[PDB]
Amino acid sequence: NIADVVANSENNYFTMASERDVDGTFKLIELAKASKESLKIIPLGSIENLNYAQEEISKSKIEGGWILLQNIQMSLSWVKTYLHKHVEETKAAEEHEKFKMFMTCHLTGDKLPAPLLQRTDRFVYEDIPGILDTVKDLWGSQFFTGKISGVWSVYCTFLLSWFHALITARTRLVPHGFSKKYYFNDCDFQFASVYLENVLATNSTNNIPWAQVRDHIATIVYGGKIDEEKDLEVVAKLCA
Amino acid sequence: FVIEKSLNRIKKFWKEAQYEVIEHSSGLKLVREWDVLEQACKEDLEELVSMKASNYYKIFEQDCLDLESKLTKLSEIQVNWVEVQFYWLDLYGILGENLDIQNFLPLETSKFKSLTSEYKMITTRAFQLDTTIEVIHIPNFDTTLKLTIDSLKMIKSSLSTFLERQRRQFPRFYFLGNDDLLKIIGSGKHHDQVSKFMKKMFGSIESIIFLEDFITGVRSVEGEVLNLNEKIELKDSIQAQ
Amino acid sequence: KLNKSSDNVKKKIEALLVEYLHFNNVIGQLKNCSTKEEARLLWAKVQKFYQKNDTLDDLNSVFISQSGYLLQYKFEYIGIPERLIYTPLLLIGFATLTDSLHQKYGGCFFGPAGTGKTETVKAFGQNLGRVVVVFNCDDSFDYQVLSRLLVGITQIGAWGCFDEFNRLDEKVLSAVSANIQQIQNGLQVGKSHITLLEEETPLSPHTAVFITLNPGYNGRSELPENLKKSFREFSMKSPQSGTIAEMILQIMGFEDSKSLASKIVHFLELLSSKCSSMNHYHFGLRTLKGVLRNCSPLISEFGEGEKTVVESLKRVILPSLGDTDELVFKDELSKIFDSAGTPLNSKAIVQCLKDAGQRSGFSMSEEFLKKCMQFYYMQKTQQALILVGKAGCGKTATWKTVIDAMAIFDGHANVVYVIDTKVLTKESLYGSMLKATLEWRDGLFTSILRRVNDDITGTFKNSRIWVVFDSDLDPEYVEAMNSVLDDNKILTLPNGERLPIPPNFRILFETDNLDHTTPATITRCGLLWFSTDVCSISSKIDHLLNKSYEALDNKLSMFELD
Ligand SMILES: Nc1ncnc2c1ncn2[C@@H]1O[C@H](COP(=O)(O)OP(=O)(O)OP(=O)(O)O)[C@@H](O)[C@H]1O
Ligand SMILES: Nc1ncnc2c1ncn2[C@@H]1O[C@H](COP(=O)(O)OP(=O)(O)O)[C@@H](O)[C@H]1O
Ligand SMILES: [Mg+2]
Repeated sequence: NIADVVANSENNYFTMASERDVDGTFKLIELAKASKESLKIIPLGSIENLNYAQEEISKSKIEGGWILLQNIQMSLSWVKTYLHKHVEETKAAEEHEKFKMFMTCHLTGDKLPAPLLQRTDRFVYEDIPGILDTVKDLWGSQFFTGKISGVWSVYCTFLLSWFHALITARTRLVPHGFSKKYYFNDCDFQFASVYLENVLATNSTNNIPWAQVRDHIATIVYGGKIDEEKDLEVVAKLCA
Repeated sequence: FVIEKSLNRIKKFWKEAQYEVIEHSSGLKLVREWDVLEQACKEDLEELVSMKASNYYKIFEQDCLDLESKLTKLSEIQVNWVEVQFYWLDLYGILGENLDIQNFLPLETSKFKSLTSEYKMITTRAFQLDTTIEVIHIPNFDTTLKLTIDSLKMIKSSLSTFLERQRRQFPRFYFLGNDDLLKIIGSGKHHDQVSKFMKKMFGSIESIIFLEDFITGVRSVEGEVLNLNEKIELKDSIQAQ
Repeated sequence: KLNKSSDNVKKKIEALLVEYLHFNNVIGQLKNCSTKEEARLLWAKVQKFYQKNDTLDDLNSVFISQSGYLLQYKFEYIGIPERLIYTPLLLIGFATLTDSLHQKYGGCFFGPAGTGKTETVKAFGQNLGRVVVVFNCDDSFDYQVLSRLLVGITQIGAWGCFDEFNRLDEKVLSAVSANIQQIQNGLQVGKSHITLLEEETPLSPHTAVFITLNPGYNGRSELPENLKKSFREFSMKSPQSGTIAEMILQIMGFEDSKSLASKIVHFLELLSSKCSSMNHYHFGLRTLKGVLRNCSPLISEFGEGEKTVVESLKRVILPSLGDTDELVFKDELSKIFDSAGTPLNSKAIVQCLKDAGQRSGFSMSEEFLKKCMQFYYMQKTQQALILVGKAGCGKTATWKTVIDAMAIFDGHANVVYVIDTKVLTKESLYGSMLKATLEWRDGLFTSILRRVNDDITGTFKNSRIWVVFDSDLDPEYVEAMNSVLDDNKILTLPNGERLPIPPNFRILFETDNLDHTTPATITRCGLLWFSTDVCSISSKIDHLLNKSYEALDNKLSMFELD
């Protein structure tokens, strides 16, 4: 697992790549809480986050704490200009206080610099949870933020979590299931949940608006990405 | 003599080279074709520095050093001179051709007028020499060019800040380039050529309908006339923004 | 009321009829619903407008409701824009954009070119009373202007659309992606001020950014990874061409508009499937709309029947087709449609052509008359024309003969400037600027454009002007007159001032190849295609003999010559 390759290796640089479907940042959090803790999540992004990352990495290489960079695939430009040269200059991680650098990339993402990849240790995440595990995760994560409306909102959120799990399970099979590889991130689930809350608040506390709930979820929320009639009708029948 | 002839050719070329000038409508002497003599000076400097590599350099080292010093001074003169002319020519399009913009910026206009007078004096002094290499013998020629370029760049920065403030006053101006914005600002008493920029900053609206000194309404790109509720009154002192 | 109205109010009535046909369609759909639940379902998707009454604020008293989401209406003047027909796909696009905007997300449309993404964004802006500003990409377009425009959009709170966001250089792509991400994060989080263009500027919460992505070389183009989180993509399916054609024909007053629309769409898709694929063949929605628009001048000559549609299809589709596809077009027209093949207003002009060709020595064969007729009817509508063939087709003979015939017919003088576009440099054709003294030189095309506009002699008003670009055209040279080719019809010089072309100013491209021109140029210009030599192998010999005889007649006696 990630624990064995981290422990047995002597390099302080790791690149834990994965598919766009599933990310193993929770696995890295579990590894950190298992030993040495001191893990900071650094979400790459806008220029403010870019500067925060380029300062926090320099701080961590001295203080020795762990640090993780998510989605290098959306910050190649800074990686080529800063991370590549910084790792080249600090390839002697032993002279500095011992600290661990983690990069999460995408196998289907963009090309990464050859020296950076060859110097660092490499690892791949393939732990694809089952349908039930995804349902449990979605059900647990919703209620950490508290309740927003009546009980029907909870019931609809449960139904939507099951639907999201089924969709994500089907999207991993080709050409059976979905004829094309599609990625259904948490944004789709968030949008569908907000629409469900809106339709429950405005209309009534009854089971009446299902006819438009199914159509809106199938044709706009989860159907926006889809440009094939076969996949559209698959999503439509799943929603029905 | 294989080296003597090259040195003689360099001297002979620099004893005749002279910049071509064209008279400007403001009395200034504008230089055309900056590139030819600058390139000639740079190539001659490279030839002189490559001459030192040959072991026969001692015989003509004194002449080579004199030419090296003269050409380095000329290069330092030219680098500042070309860009001084460029900045002055850019700023004269903005200031000095429109009374209203001058009224908006009195300090900048005064500084630009002083710079124009000083640069005119310097250029008139330099162009009597009839040679572009003798200009290095004019005392404090380079320092005057440095002062002029610094003052022109500071004036340009002040103008840019003024334009940014003008845009922030009326955010629709961000759809107009600096040229168009200055054309609008300078149109103080006219306030009727602003309509040509309506399609650029207001989208559908194509022009304005002025009646006497009142804005009755605007018209779209399809010719549809929209009539305002209360006609806006315009004065001579009112700003375009 | 449309038929007895002035042109300015005709435009307004035509724009209103789209919405009233939409109302009729929605009411008819609601009538046929067998359940109250189905009626409510169908009514939810349709864009519903409301006016508040408890809110004193006048400018925010009207809001838009679709799928349960409410969007305010900003009372910005939009004029009388070309209204889009309310197809179900259009309503789904509106619903997607409303869904994205309710969360302060962005809106993204992707799909093959010609499905109506840019126009859908613009129409959604129009229906909310906003003027969506379009940011054309890779069109003489730098990044400083993008920064300025984005700052203006954020400060005034307008809506921005990045048309063709897939085609632009990678550096500016990344910089603009960073700026867009900053804007979108500022919108979602809600911070008053954002930092773009190295400056902290205020951000109006009503700002929105839309992006349209045409397909790439590989296939479906994708947003940059950073933007993928702040935008909601939406695939644009093939538009309901039948509904669009039916509503346009009904507005135009054509009888049996449903059958006519079905026949036009079926004919165009048959042409797409049957004709050999060529890079200049476009039978999409834009071509159908151009055919429908071109029917209006023909209404007075023929009427509002099917024959007008057939004649317009022959005016637009046919001249751009090759020799092997002309018979396919004729067969499909004879099959789907049924016309008598009798063109009106083609008797005096035909005689003028015959007189001009006889005077010039040419022989009026069937092919030559056909090509001259196609040129003459094409030049009425399009300002710029592209004559394509092989070396020796008869392009210059065709347009010289037609110009002479029109001079005889209309009585208008013709001034022809033949320009070889590839011999002269761009700096010599459009003029150049001296970077040392800022003295603008006119050039060649701009000089004659100035002469035409500044007709001090007063002759260019009562005469046609032709500028023929005899050499083969390339994208770089035509990029400097693309503004002339657009509906703007102004020559935008790099500096100095802008020159507007008069309606008399015609531009011809007597090229022989189309292997480099972008499809935008050929879809903005009337393309006439020569697939076979206009004259036979004996007509050319007779013409050359006549030319040599008239050359010799100047110095030889009559009896010896004869
Ligand atoms: N009706 C006709 N009868 C006889 N000869 C004709 C007729 N029409 C065209 N031609 C001949 O065909 C030629 C017409 O001009 P041509 O097509 O060669 O010019 P172009 O379009 O400028 O050139 P290119 O196509 O080679 O670039 C001439 O040689 C002319 O004699
Ligand atoms: N719903 C519609 N009703 C009427 N015309 C439409 C509709 N959708 C698209 N069109 C026509 O299709 C043409 C091209 O669409 P466009 O928006 O240019 O596609 P893209 O965004 O892919 O470039 C436009 O001229 C427009 O008139
Ligand atoms: Mg478009």
